[PDB]
Amino acid sequence: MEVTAKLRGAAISAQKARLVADLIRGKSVAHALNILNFSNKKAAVLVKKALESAIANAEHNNSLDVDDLKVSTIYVDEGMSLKRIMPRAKGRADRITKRTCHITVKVGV
Amino acid sequence: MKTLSAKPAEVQHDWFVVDATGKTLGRLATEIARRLRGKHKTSYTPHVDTGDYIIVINAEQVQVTGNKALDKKYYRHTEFPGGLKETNFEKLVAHKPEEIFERAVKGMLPKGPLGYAMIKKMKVYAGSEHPHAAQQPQVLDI
Amino acid sequence: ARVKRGVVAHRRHKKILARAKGYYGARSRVYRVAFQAVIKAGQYAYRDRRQKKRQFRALWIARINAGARQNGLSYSRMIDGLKKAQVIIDRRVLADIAMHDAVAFAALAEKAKGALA
Amino acid sequence: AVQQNRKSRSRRDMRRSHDALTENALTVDQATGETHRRHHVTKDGFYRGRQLFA
Amino acid sequence: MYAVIQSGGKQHRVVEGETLKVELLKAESGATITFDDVLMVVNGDNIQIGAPVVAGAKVTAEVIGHGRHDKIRIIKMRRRKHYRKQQGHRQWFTELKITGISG
RNA sequence: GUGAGGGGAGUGAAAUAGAUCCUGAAACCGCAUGCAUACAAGCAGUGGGAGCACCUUCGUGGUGUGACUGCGUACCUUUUG
RNA sequence: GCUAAAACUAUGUGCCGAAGCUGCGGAUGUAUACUUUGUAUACGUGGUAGGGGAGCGUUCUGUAAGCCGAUGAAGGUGUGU
RNA sequence: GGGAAGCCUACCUCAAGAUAAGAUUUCCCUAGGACUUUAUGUCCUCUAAAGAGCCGUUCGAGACUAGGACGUUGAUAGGUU
Ligand SMILES: NCCC[C@H](N)CC(=O)NCCC[C@H](N)CC(=O)NCCC[C@H](N)CC(=O)N[C@@H]1[C@H](O)[C@@H](OC(N)=O)[C@@H](CO)O[C@H]1NC1=N[C@@H]2C(=O)NC[C@@H](O)[C@H]2N1
Repeated sequence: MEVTAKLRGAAISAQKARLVADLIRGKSVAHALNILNFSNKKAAVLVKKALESAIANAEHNNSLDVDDLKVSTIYVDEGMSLKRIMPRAKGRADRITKRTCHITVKVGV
Repeated sequence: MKTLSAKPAEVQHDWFVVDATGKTLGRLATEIARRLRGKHKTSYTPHVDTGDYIIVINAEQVQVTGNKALDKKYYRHTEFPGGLKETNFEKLVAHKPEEIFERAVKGMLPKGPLGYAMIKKMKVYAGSEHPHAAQQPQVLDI
Repeated sequence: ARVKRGVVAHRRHKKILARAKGYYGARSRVYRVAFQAVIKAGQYAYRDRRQKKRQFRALWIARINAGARQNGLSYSRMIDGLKKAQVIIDRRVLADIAMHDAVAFAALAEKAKGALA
Repeated sequence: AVQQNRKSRSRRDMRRSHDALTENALTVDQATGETHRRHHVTKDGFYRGRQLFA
Repeated sequence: MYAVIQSGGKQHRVVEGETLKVELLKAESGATITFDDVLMVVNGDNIQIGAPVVAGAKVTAEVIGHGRHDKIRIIKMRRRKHYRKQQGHRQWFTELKITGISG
């Protein structure tokens, strides 16, 4: 029985967030929290928010113990993109894609 | 599916020892290649190694006919510009006799992973002794 | 009477992609590449249904040659001897017996060389 | 200069096979008991006994 | 004990109780077929090789039924020449169970 | 973070009908399991074929994978080609 | 790799070798005779530009105030045939 | 037998991914149960060696790396004299 939290619409690319997700996949929650607390990556903040939300859900909605939990499942999906126009030299224009992502964290005994 | 292929786990490799004293190089190499590939067994299968182990002794006593001892050339290329190296049979048989047999049999075996595996079953020695007494090779007069 | 193409076109593309299962990369995902890959597979199969008979006959001949040389004959001489002895067993059965029954193959070779003599 | 053929997803992932992150060196501070970065002052201002902020 | 029989333009090496598929025959399902043109009979050390055939030998089999093999696609295509045609095929067979072999 | 977002609760026939919300395909991008893969050269398949995993009417069976091997230089157009 | 050849000349006996020919099974076109037949026999069935013949599926109108459908239509996604 | 600035050696550097993966010296690890898939077998408990790395002070070594030295039993860097 895994407990899920989802953070949707995080303003960061999935490719960047997956690097942080792979770092904590499969570890105990205390170890993962230490790693996220001392990381310098921007995606670490978002992943830590999702993990803490999942732990709180497991504690309050399902009455599980903190000490036995681990990151049993985590993956990052691509969200909706924002489209913008960047003017280049000599009257040429390029299209800019501002990417977002969805983070799913599951904790299980 | 009435015609059966040989199974690698059921193949039996037998050990034979051949003396090269006075034999013609190519006419010995054809028989060695045949027995390494397993063409002499009724369970022969093109994609399975069914051959035997061959130990060649007295490798530097092998002979070539005509004037090939001085005229037959062995080439290699270091891939640097102008890097073509050349030698002949007379020098090579005195220096590295096993390389002559390796070339002669490699040219007659199939070119691929199975051929690479097949040629690993040939052991060539210059002297009259070999270190494989534990495998009890049988004398094979080919 | 306006006709929309979507349902039938989707069905045709899906059938092609289903036949292209297991291929590498775009060959199992992209319709154009997959369609080129299926036709070529059919062409190869048509050619190889003919090649298979030759390959299996070659295998039978090689095994018969090995058995005959174990019994003291060459393949060509053993075939000639069987022909003169009137035996009409084919190469598939001859190779099967050579592989699985050495005594029977020895008897066949003896018959062949007796007819040759 | 630009590619003549689009690169496959397999080759792209093969190039990315060196992109994984690593952990920092963390350690329990014996003076205070909290996890801290090794050789660094803790977030509360402690380092090997001395305390920085009264 | 095994025997060599002719069926459908091809040859088979059979033992008692064997089930095998041959070219389509006109016999009704459940009937018995008798091969009286046996080419070879081997029973242990007893080996009989027919001159064309082994005189006196018989092989009896029972017809189990008839069926069709798996479908084959035939594809022909001449590149750059605007030509292409296809067809399917399923080959009929008759299934036999060997019940008796007598030298 | 009195944010965004989510987990419960509740409404509803239905919430994976939850607000750019009927259905929800493809390109494209993740996670999980099974097998293969770090001594071997090319349109990537095709005809053979060992082993392994799951299932099984226990098999001359089904599903997935595919060591090793014969053959094999995309499609369209325009052209004498 | 090959030298009383695995080279050249002459002779002989075997064998390999194609989608050619034969064997077994199946489809289809034309004609003769069976004086409906759907039947046997004989001869055919590589194809660009082209010519001829026969069909599959899609949307709409009548048949249809019929027939199927919340005990689940269309559409989507698998499996079997 | 003699016979050239030419060939193989000889001189310098690299070199066992030489998958044929070579050699020598020295060092380290000597615990219990259950079960069946009876085997370098699968799960529990116990154990964590010789060494290697992370980190830090750095370099006549350096794009990042890699490589060299040192980490209180200390002169590795800065300062001080
Ligand atoms: N278990 C999980 C539990 C988690 C926890 N609980 C947390 C949680 O739960 N958080 C909830 C967050 C949800 C979300 N953030 C909140 C949100 O979105 N509020 C939206 C608030 C304002 C909203 N935009 C206004 C709106 O709807 N205007 C539309 C709009 O003008 C137009 O519509 C379209 N399409 O053009 C029009 C056409 O009809 O209709 C109007 N509307 C109508 N309504 C009427 C109707 O029904 N009949 C009659 C007529 O009056 C109808 N018109």
